[PDB]
Amino acid sequence: DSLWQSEDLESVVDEDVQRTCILHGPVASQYTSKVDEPIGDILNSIHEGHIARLIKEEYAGDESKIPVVEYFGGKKPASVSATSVNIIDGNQVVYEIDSELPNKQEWLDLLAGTELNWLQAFISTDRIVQGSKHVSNPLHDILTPAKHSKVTIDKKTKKLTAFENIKGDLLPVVEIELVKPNTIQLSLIEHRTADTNPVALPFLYKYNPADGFAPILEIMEDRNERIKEFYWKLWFGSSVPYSNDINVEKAILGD
Amino acid sequence: FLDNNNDNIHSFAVKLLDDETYPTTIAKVKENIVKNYYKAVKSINKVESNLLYHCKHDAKLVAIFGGQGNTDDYFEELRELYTLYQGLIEDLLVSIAEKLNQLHPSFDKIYTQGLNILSWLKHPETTPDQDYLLSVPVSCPVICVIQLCHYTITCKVLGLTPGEFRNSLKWSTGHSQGLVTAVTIAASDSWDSFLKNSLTAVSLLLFIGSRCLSTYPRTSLPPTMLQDSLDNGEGRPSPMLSVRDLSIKQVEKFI
Amino acid sequence: VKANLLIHVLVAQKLKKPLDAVPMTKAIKDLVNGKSTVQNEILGDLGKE
Amino acid sequence: RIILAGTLDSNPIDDEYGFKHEIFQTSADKAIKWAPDWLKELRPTLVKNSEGKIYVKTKFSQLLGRAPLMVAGMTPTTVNTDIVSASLNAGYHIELAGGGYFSPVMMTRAIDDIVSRIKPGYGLGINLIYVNPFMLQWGIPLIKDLREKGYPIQSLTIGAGVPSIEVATEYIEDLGLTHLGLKPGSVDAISQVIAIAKAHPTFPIVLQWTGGRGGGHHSFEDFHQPIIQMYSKIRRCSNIVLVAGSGFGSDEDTYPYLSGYWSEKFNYPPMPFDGVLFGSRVMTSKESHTSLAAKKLIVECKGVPDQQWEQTYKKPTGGIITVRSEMGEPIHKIATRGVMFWKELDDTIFNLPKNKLLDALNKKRDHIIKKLNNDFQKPWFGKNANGVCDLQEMTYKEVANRLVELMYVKKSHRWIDVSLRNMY
Ligand SMILES: Cc1cc2nc3c(=O)[nH]c(=O)nc-3n(C[C@H](O)[C@H](O)[C@H](O)COP(=O)(O)O)c2cc1C
Repeated sequence: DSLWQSEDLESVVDEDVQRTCILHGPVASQYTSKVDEPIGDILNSIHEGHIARLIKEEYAGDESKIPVVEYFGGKKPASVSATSVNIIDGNQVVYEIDSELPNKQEWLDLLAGTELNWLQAFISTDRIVQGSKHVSNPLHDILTPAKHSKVTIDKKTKKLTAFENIKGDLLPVVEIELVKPNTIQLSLIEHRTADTNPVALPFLYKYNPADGFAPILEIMEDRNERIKEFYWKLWFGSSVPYSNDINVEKAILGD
Repeated sequence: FLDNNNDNIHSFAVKLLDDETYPTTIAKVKENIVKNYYKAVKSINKVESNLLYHCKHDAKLVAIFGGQGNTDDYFEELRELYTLYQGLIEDLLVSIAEKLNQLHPSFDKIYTQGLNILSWLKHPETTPDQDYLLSVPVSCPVICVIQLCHYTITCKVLGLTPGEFRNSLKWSTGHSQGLVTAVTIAASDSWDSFLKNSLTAVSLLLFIGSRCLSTYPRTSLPPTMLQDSLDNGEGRPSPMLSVRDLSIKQVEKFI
Repeated sequence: VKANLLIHVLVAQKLKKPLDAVPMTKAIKDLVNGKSTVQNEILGDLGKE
Repeated sequence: RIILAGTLDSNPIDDEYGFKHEIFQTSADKAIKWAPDWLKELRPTLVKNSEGKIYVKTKFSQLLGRAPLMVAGMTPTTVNTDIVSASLNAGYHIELAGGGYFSPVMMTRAIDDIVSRIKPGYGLGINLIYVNPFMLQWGIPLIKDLREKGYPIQSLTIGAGVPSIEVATEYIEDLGLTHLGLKPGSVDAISQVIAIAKAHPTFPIVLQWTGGRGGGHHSFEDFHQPIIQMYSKIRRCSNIVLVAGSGFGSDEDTYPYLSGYWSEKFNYPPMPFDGVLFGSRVMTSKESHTSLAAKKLIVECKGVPDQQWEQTYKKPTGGIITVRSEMGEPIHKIATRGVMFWKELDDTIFNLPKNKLLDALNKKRDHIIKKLNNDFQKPWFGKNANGVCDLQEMTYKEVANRLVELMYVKKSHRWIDVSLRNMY
């Protein structure tokens, strides 16, 4: 156990460092010269040293020649021997599907598109931050391929709308679009109610371009009240307004 | 069997290995498929899909040429080539061996067992032991025959004149022995010019073959030495010794 | 279950050798042969067991 | 690309080189199986973010979403919930040192100090140590359900040993990590990581290569030579991210390691590294809990070039010697008086077998007691009437007052441990 004293030399015989063991490396010591510089400013000052060399060597001293992306991360560098012909980007798209073409994992790549944006992020991020969590992606299984389905992506990925066949008719069940700036609204539609009026479940996902490991963080504020107003329309109907001031102690009358 | 790759039986041969209906061996694939195709085929003078080098900035071909002593049993490569690709090279090596027999009696009394290669292929019982075959006046012409067949066949499987197959190559070189086949390769153009320069190659290495044995004749070795060399994990002693795993600066510290 | 029959059983499946191949006289260190992750895993399994 | 045009018996299982048919294929763009060029394919490039800040896009940076410069998880170093916190807030990756936590109640209390303080969306790793099978008895069942609770612990680096393949499957398949770090020390340890990546082809593996010139428990092999024999078949696994560490502290130092121009010292192709981890560089930082007089000592210790780190086994080289641990494997430490005294007992007493152990301690006794009191951090307990002594010649009151002297910090009014308070 001779080890913890390094950060607690005050509680040792006569606070003499010699009396103690400090684990350190022989070649690493010639770079450690100035004391109590912050742990950011150590790693920032040597990252920007690598940037300024790689600007000068490979980019001719120009910062504008550097490629620019919206977010950085998420797309796998591990390229297997796979057919890149079936990677399809489009402008104003419908994607009908039957039993064979395609399978699951490349269907998410068709709905991504080659250009980096919020929809490519939201279709293909492994994680959605739910108030400092990292839980699984909701679109990654609800957009699983199925028979007689089709999705609709129009005018440079600004709205994804997914269809599936019910009772012969074909109606929207999933809608993803941008709402008030830099926020995704996943509108998840339920059709079969008391008076066949479609009702949708409003989700709010915030998009963060600065973080690329988890670009889309779910707004957990006011989430339970959004989900309850949806079920209030289902179990009761739109004829009764949403009232959440139910006293718990009193008995609940029916009809 | 060959859909839109109708002149690609070489890759068709190795795709047959991958099946589980076929128990995998290469011996029943080389013959029974690739032997019998080139046995049955008419004129292969069909210049196939040569667009690989036509994008000149992106692909650069080099034919490279082995030397003396890459394997112990070297003549069985010419056995399997004559068994398989027989109609492709029969006009070639008959013209070779007729020149060798016109140059064979002038170096008698040092290799008495003949240099009749065409007898050694058509009649395997007429072949000497490999200790005569691995000797230098034998192996230096015949390795030049092996290298001039794999250039002949690659020109004839693709159906190319060697003067324009040489156009697909950027540069070429040879090792210890096969440098004469690299200068054969740039001098040959058509089918008539290639034979005239190949005969000057195989006749050349009959002089490199005979005079390097007539200058340094291998004498008998003490059986203490070679039995020690087999028991130490080394090879049977010969005038060239390969040292692996050591730098050039420290091997010359040992010599 | 006895200690002698316990350690042997767990070790037998770890070394993928016949139960007789592992003599209970010696130690795991000398039984493994030198592997840094071999001896560590062996003890780890028993440690949590 | 080598095309063996004489023989037709493709395919080799590793697909290093081609055979006869690859000359002949008449498909237009499907005929040409290219050779991997390491200088073009995995060179470090730059990229701007949408906010205009510039990153170095490597293969390690693309998986993490941040700069290719992580802080390696050390026992004593990575233990201050604060060094792992505000370096993640700088935007840099850190694995938490699992070795200084001893119960899953204490570590889950510690992880909650990070997650409450780092930005919503950042993640940390957990550096465990494979030669502590007690810590894997509670730490690995902790990571399985704590990730099922959904905490931001995103990776698990296993130091001091590469697991077997049936164990590393359970570390990948069940508990939901983003990527997994491995720290090989030998070529058989590197080729065991390649055995893991070919078992799980789509999951990232961060192969952390450290040489013997690092700090902490060392290694015998050289830094350059094992990967220079193995870089060819690491890169045939597209999931393995290769990270080099062990002695990196400046931008001019490790830029030849990212770019790959270091192997033209060795007459070899350029061999770029994906990422760079820091060990002993981060210890003198402001937000570490290394003592202030201990940080000044590291500053005073000038380093050693790479050409002469092998003489650390004999002499203080820049003030740092290796020394033998409890179970034999070496440990790089700074060369104070107590660590030089650690080596004096290693060459003389601790290498002896059991039959000469009790006799050597009897003849060396008052000399050992001399420098446990003077030089070493764990003193000799016996102290009667200001004279050093044996334990059985102390009264009970001066036994107890010596326990208050050696376990209670009177300047800060706290114990070293509660379990030492429960001893007194
Ligand atoms: C103070 C200190 C504590 C360390 N603790 C650990 C540990 O708990 N587990 C581990 O696998 N490596 C540990 N290391 C080794 C480093 O993670 C890394 O391999 C080495 O420091 C890199 O060498 P460098 O400091 O010269 O760059 C430690 C190194 C230092 C200097």
